[PDB]
Amino acid sequence: GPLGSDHVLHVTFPKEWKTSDLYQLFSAFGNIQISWIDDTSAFVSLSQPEQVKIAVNTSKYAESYRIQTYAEYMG
Ligand SMILES: C[n+]1cn([C@@H]2O[C@H](COP(=O)(O)OP(=O)(O)OP(=O)(O)O)[C@@H](O)[C@H]2O)c2nc(N)[nH]c(=O)c21
Repeated sequence: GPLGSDHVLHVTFPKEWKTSDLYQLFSAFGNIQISWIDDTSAFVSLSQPEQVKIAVNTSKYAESYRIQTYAEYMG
């Protein structure tokens, strides 16, 4: 939630495309939801892992090491 960012994007494509094409196109992402606009366009919402935030968060589970952002290091 803080570990993944939610995005909505706009996609234009050929009329011949189906749901599966958009799922394939965005397969690098999580929680993909298509909101069709018309024959050749859709909004797509998705979740993108935030690898830096995840590395920081995961460090809390280890006593031996801690990762923090430069901002947290300051504050
Ligand atoms: C499923 N689908 C929907 N559209 C466009 O979106 C309009 C309404 O889409 P719809 O009534 O077929 O599904 P809806 O979006 O309501 O619900 P969903 O299937 O659960 O997402 C259609 O009139 C088309 O213009 C689509 N357009 C293309 N090109 N390919 C598709 O597979 C497709």
